Amino acid sequence: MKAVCVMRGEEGVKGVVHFTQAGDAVKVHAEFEGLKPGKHGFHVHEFGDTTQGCTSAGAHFNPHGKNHGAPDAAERHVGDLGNVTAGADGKATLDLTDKMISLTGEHSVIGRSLVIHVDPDDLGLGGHELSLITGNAGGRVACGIIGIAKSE
Amino acid sequence: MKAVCVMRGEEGVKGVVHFTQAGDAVKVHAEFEGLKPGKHGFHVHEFGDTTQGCTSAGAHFNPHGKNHGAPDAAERHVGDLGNVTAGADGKATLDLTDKMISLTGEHSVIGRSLVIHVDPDDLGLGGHELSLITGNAGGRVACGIIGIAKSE
Ligand SMILES: [Cu+2]
Ligand SMILES: [Cu+2]
Ligand SMILES: [Zn+2]
Ligand SMILES: [Zn+2]
Ligand SMILES: [Zn+2]
Ligand SMILES: [Zn+2]
Ligand SMILES: [Zn+2]
Repeated sequence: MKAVCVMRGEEGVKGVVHFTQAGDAVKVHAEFEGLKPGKHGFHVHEFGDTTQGCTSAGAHFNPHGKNHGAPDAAERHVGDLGNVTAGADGKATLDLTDKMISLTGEHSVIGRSLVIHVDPDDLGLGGHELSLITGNAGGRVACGIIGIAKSE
Repeated sequence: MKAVCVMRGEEGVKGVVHFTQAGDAVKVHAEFEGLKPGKHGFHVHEFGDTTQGCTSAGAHFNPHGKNHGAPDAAERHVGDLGNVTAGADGKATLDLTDKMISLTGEHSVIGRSLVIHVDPDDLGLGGHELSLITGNAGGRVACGIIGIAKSE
């Protein structure tokens, strides 16, 4: 099973993100250009709604109502995929394996949204009231809808 | 259960389409501007892939291997939602109930694409080589990925 998400928002920011269901895990391959050098929070938000740009994407996909956290943490949202690190040339690549999200079933992220943020995801540890909620990653630089892709 | 699809394409063409499911019946509500007057084929295509504009949307969503038909025909693709009619000023509106598509299960259209065509869907009767495949509706004026929406 395969998924793709093309991400857009602020001028110059471009992102493509491939997903591949591999048994009980999903492999994620994401690339970006046009980012500010440094770390950017990267999440699956709940809605595939772009009627209000990235704003209508809602909050972090959290079907279990748990606290925000790191991809590798005990407590986290299904949609918590950490930070994307933008290099000096404003470009980033991120590969990961996540057994939280799915391309099928109740954890499916099909038809939901990917959002990349202005600031870093403090991963629930920032000591800010937003930390266990959004990771305090600030505003939404680009977002996109997760659509079914050709499962070759 | 709700779903939304923001459609976009050639200069000027805008479109928003809301889905609401109750039981086996999906209400499809569409508002378009910027179209050429007359009928435009209107289908759910298989992929929510926008890596190559609307081209990567693939062909019509057809999980049961049927020929193309009108929405109310004996035989049709799941994704066959017929024609949208654009007025003399380019505006169009559609409100149709369909019991083939779904926002869930094997017929789920979540994360697939909505496409609108430059020419009319001949409903599989136009007697042309592409009639029973695509309804001979020609190129693609606009599309969007169908995303999960606030169900309220
Ligand atoms: Cu986020
Ligand atoms: Cu079509
Ligand atoms: Zn790549
Ligand atoms: Zn979170
Ligand atoms: Zn669960
Ligand atoms: Zn068809
Ligand atoms: Zn069926």
